[PDB]
Amino acid sequence: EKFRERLKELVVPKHVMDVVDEELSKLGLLDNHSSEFNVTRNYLDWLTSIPWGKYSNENLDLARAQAVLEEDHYGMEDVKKRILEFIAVSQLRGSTQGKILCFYGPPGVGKTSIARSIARALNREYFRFSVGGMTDVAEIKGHRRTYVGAMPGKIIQCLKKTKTENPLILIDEVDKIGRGYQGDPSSALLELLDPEQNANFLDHYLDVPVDLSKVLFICTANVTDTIPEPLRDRMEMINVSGYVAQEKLAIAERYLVPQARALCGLDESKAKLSSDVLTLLIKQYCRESGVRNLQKQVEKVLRKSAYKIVSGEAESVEVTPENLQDFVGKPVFTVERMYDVTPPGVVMGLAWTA
Amino acid sequence: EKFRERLKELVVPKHVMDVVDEELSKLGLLDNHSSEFNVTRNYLDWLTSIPWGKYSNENLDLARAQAVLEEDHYGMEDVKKRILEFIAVSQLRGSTQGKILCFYGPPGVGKTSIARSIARALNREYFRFSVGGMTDVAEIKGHRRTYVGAMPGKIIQCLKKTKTENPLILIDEVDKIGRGYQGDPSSALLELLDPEQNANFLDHYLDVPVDLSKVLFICTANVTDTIPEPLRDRMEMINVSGYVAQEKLAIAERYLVPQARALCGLDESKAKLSSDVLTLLIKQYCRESGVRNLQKQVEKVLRKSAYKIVSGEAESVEVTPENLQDFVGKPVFTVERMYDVTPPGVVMGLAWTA
Amino acid sequence: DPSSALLELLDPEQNANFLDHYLDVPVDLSKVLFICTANVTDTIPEPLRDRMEMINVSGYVAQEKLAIAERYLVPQARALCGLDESKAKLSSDVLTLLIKQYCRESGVRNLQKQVEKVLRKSAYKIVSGEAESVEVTPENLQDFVGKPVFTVERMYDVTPPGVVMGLAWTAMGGSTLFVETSLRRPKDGSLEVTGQLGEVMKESARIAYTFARAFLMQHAPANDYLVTSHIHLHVPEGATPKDGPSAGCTIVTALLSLAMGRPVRQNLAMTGEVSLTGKILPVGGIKEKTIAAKRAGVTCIVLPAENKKDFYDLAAFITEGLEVHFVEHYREIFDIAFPD
Amino acid sequence: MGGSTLFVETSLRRPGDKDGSLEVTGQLGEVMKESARIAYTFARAFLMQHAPANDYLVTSHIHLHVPEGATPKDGPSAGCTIVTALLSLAMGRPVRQNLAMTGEVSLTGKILPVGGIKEKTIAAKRAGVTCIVLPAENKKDFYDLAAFITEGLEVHFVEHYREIFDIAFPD
Ligand SMILES: Nc1ncnc2c1ncn2[C@@H]1O[C@H](COP(=O)(O)OP(=O)(O)O)[C@@H](O)[C@H]1O
Ligand SMILES: Nc1ncnc2c1ncn2[C@@H]1O[C@H](COP(=O)(O)OP(=O)(O)O)[C@@H](O)[C@H]1O
Repeated sequence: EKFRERLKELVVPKHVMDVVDEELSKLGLLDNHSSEFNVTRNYLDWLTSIPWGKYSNENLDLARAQAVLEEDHYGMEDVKKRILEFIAVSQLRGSTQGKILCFYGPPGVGKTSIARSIARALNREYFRFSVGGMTDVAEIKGHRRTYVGAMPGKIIQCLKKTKTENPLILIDEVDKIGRGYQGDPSSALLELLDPEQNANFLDHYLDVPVDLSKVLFICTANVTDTIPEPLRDRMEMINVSGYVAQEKLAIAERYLVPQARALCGLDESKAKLSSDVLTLLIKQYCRESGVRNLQKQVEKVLRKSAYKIVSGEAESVEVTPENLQDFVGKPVFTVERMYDVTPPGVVMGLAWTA
Repeated sequence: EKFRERLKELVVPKHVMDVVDEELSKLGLLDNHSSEFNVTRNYLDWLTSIPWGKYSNENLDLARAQAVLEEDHYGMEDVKKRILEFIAVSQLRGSTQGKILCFYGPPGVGKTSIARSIARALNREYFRFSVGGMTDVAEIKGHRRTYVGAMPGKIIQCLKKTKTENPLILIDEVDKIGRGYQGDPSSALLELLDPEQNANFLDHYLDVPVDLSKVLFICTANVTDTIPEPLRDRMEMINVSGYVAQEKLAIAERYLVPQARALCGLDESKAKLSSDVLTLLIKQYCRESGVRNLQKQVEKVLRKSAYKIVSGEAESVEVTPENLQDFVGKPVFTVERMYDVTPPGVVMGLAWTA
Repeated sequence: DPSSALLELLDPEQNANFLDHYLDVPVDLSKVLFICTANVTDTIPEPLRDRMEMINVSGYVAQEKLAIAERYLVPQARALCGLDESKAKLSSDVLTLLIKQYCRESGVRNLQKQVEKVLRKSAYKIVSGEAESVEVTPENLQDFVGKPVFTVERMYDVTPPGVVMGLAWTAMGGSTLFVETSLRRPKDGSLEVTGQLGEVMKESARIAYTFARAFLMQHAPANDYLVTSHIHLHVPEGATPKDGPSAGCTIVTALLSLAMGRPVRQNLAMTGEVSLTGKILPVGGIKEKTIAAKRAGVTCIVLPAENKKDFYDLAAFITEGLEVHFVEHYREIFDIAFPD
Repeated sequence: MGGSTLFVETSLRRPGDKDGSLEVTGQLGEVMKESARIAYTFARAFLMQHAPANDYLVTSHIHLHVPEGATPKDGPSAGCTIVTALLSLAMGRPVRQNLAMTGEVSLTGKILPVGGIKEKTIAAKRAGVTCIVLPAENKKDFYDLAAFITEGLEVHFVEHYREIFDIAFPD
C-alpha cells in the first residue's frame, strides 16, 4: 500500500506501471524471510523512488539569470553568452529543453565551478560524476538485477537524490578517457551524447527505459584532440581561456580570499589580505594559467592566521608582504623568464600544452 | 496462462512449441521461492517476447516511396535507387524480404538519417545499435542460462522491442569494430549477416533458432578498407559521397535551416537566412565534405537570433552577409589555397582521406 | 568498488540521516570526525580526491630513525620479546650502524624487523645459557642481523682527473653517482656514452658535450682537447638504469677536468641541469640528494640558485656541515671546482 | 642449475691513423655489450701506461665471443675477464692456468662487486680451479658461504684491476 501511494504523484509511463504491477504480484506471493523478497523489495523501492514526469521549475528570466551568473564568477563571457542564449531558446519553445555543452580549458580556471553557478541560475539540481580514466562500464548503468547486492547506475542514482527528471549533469575529464580492454564505457557516453539515443536510455538494473532528454549536460576537458571523434561530434565546444595577472587579483580579492576566509571560520575583521601581497603571491608563488594553486596558497595563509589568533600570538592577523614569508616560506618561482637579455642565437618562443 | 495468450496471437514454429511445452510443465513442478524459478521464468518470458511469425504491413507503393524518400533527403540517387529496387522486387515476390546493405562515405553525410527515412518509407520498425570499439562477443549472441545476470543478445532484444520479424536494424561503425585480444566479435557478426545462416540464428540464451531472414540489415561505415574481408564479402557496398558547395546550399536551404528553426522555435517571419549568408557560411566557415559542421553554424546563428528577440533588441532578426560576424564571428577558413601563384618548385596536388 | 557506500559516510547531508540497511531508524553522524590514510597518490580516487584534504607525510632520514628506535621501536620490541634492558643492551652507536647499513628505506617497518631479529637472537642465547647477558657491538651485529646491504658510500676517496661526484635520487634514499671520462683513442671528435642511461640523460650528455667544448674556446683557446680527441663517458653503475638531466653540470665538469688534466675538489658534489648556453636549471629531489652528500662525507655541495627554497626547506642537522653554493650559470661552478 | 663457467675468447679479425674496432658476438645483453665497450676502453688505456711500445689494442681489429653461442647472457660481471682476454691477446701471453675471475670493471679500472657469489664459487670448484679472483667488496659474501664450499680455493680479493694483472700474469 505504501509503495502504491508513493507513485500517485508521479507521471509514470505505461511500460513503468506493468513492470511495477508485475513485481507487486511477485512480492505478494513471496515470503517475508525470503532472500529474493528483499531483492524484489529493493528493486521495487528504486523504481518508485525514481521520479516519473516530475520536472523542476526552471528559471526563464534573462535579467535575474544574468545577474546571478555575474555575481558567482568573473569573466567567462563565452560561457555566459551561451547560457543566456539557452534560456531564450526555451522561451520560444515554451517547454524545457536539454543541450550537450563542453567546457575545455586549462585546469583550475573555473570549468567545474561555473556549472554549479549555472544550476542555481536555472533553478536546476546539480549532480557531478567524473570519468577520468574510466575502466568499468558498470558505473554508468549499474549491475544486473539478478546479481546479489546490485545497484543501479550513477545516472539512475542521480534521479533518486535529485528527485526530479530535469537535473544538471556534469562530466569531468572527457579528454582523460580510459581505454579499457575487458570493458569499454566509451560506448555508453556516445549513446548519451547522441540526442536521438539520449531520449531512450536503458540500464542493466532497470530494464525499463528512462527519458534522459531535456537534461542539460556539461562535460569538462583540457585539450580537445584526445576526445574521441564520435564524442567531439555531439559536443558543443565552449572555450574557457586562462587569466592574466590582473584578472587573477580580481578573482582572488573578490572570490578566493572571501571564500577561503569563510571555510576557515574567520570574518573580514580578523584576517586581512592586502592587494599587494596577493600580487606577490601571483607573480612569485604561482605559474599555472588557472587559480587552483593560488587558491591553495590563500587557504594555507588563512589556516596559519586562524592558528595564530587562537593560540595567543595575536588577535588580528594582517598579512603584509614583509611577513608573508612566515606564512608560506620562500618564493617558489623567482624568475618570470629564463633569459632577460637574449644572447645571439637565443630566441624566445611560445608553447601550448594541457 | 499469461504466457499462453502471448503465443496465441503469434504463429509459432513446431520446434519452439517443443521447448515452451516442456518448460511450461517444468514451472508447475518447480518451487516458487527457489533460485531456479527466476531463471526459468526469465527464459520463458523471453520466449513469449519473441514475435513468432509477426510481420509489419510493408509499404509496396512505389509512388509513395519516392515521395517519402524525396521529401526527407536531397540527392543520394544511388541509395534511393537501391530502395526503390528493393520495393519493386518485393512486389514481384508477393512477400517480404531481407537484404544486407552497407552505406560507406564521409562522416556527416546522411548515412544514419536516410536509414530512418527508409524505415518510414517501408513502414518497418527502426532499431539502431553500434559495434564501434566492441570487443565482447556475448553482446551479439548472449550467455547461457546457467550464468548469473545472463541476458540475450542484442538481436533478441530487437525483436522484443519492435514486436515484428521485419525491422530495419542499423549496425553503426562496422569499419571500427574493436579487435579482440581474446576473440574477434566480427566472427559472430558473420552468422548474423549470412543469408544461409540467417534462416536459423541460434544464440546462447535462446536455445531455439530464430528466422532472421526478411530483416533489412543496414551497416554504416566511413572507410571500406578497414572492414574485415569476410564481413565485407557478405555485404553490399553503396557509396554515399560528400556534396559540392552548390549541393550544400540546397541541403541547407530546404532541410537544415527549417529544421533548426523548429528546434529553436522561430517562425519564418522572425528569423531569416538569405542564400548569400548560407553560401558564405559554407565557403568560409565550414571546411568539410558533409553538412555536419554547417548544421552547427546554422544552429548558432538561429540561437543568437532567439536571444535578440527575447531581449527586445530586434523584433524580427534578418541575417545579412555584412552583419554575419555578429552571430558567428570572424571567418575561419579565409584562404582557399596556400599559393595563389606557385613559385618554381611548387606544384599543386590532390589528396583523399577518410 | 563500493565508493558510493563511502560517499554517504563523508557526505554531510547523509551524515545527519544515516539510512542503515540493517537499521531502519537513522543515526546522527554529523558530530563525527573522519580521518583517512593512503600510500601512493596515483591510484587514489580522483573523483573522491576533492573531498579529502591531501596531506603529505614524508619519511625519515637516519637521524629520526635513531630517535624513533631508541624511544619507541626498541622498548616496544623488547616488551613483545619478553627481554629486559639489563639482559639485552642495544647502544646508540650500533643502532646507527644498523640503520646506516641495513635499513635505508623511508619507512619504519623494516627497522622494526631488524631490531626484533637482534632481540630474538639474544633471547635464544639467554635461554640456551650461551651468555648470562647479551651485548651487541658493531662487529657482532653481522652475526645477529646478517648481510649488510650498504657497505661503501664513496667509490672514490680521492677523485682522479676526469671523475666528478654527482647526486642521484633513489627509492631507498639518496645515492652518489660518479661521472668518469677517459681517452678512447690516443678530423672530428666524438663522445661515446655507456651505462644504462635513459634518453633524457643521453641528450643531456650531448648538450653538456657541446657546452663544455664551447666553454674551452672562451677560456683556453689553445686547448684543442675536446675538439680533436675521442672521449668515453661512463657512469660506474652498469646494471642500474639511470635517467634525468640532473647530471648535466657534472658531465661538463668531468669533460673539463679531463681536458685540463686537473682533478676537481676532493669533497665536492654538484647537481643541476645545464642548458646549451650554460645556465643551470632547477632540479627536483633536493632532499634525497643532499642527505646522500652527508653520507658520502662531502663538505661543499653545488646546487642551482633556483633550488634555494628546497635546500632551506630542510632541517638544521641535515644541512649543518654543508657549505652550500647556489649558482645561476656554470661559470660560477667552474671557479668553485677549480679554485686555482 | 647450480651456476656455470664461461670463457671469453678473442682473436684478430684482420691481419695511417685508422684505429681498430671491437666486434662482440654471442647472445649478449645490452648491459653486457656496454660492459665490453667499457672494458675495451680501459684495456686500451691500461696498455698505454704498461707498455707504450705495444700498439695491438689501438690499430688491430679484435673479435670477441663467448662460446655458449645459443645461450643468452647479460650482466656486467664479465668486465674483468674481458679486459684480461684483450690484454692476453695483445701481449701474446696466456693467463695462469686454472684461474677464474669475475667482477664489474669501470673504465677507470676499479673492480665493483657482483651478485651470485655462491653460484660462481660452486661452479669454480666443479671445474676444479685452483685460484679465484673476486672484487674486494665481495669479501663478506665469500666468507659467508658454508665451510665445505671454500677449501682448496686460493681466493684473491681486489679493488683495482692492476692487482688482477699481476695475478693473471705473474712473470
Ligand atoms: N572567474 C572565477 N570567479 C570565481 N571563482 C573562480 C573563478 N575562476 C576560478 N574560480 C575558483 O577556482 C576554483 C577552480 O577549480 P575548478 O574550476 O573546479 O577546477 P577545474 O577548472 O580543473 O574544474 C573554483 O573553486 C572557483 O571557486
Ligand atoms: N542529402 C541530405 N538531405 C537532407 N539532410 C541531410 C542530407 N545529408 C545530411 N543531412 C543532415 O545532416 C546530418 C548528417 O548526419 P549523418 O550523416 O546522418 O550522421 P552519420 O554520418 O553518423 O550517419 C543529418 O542529421 C541529416 O539530417
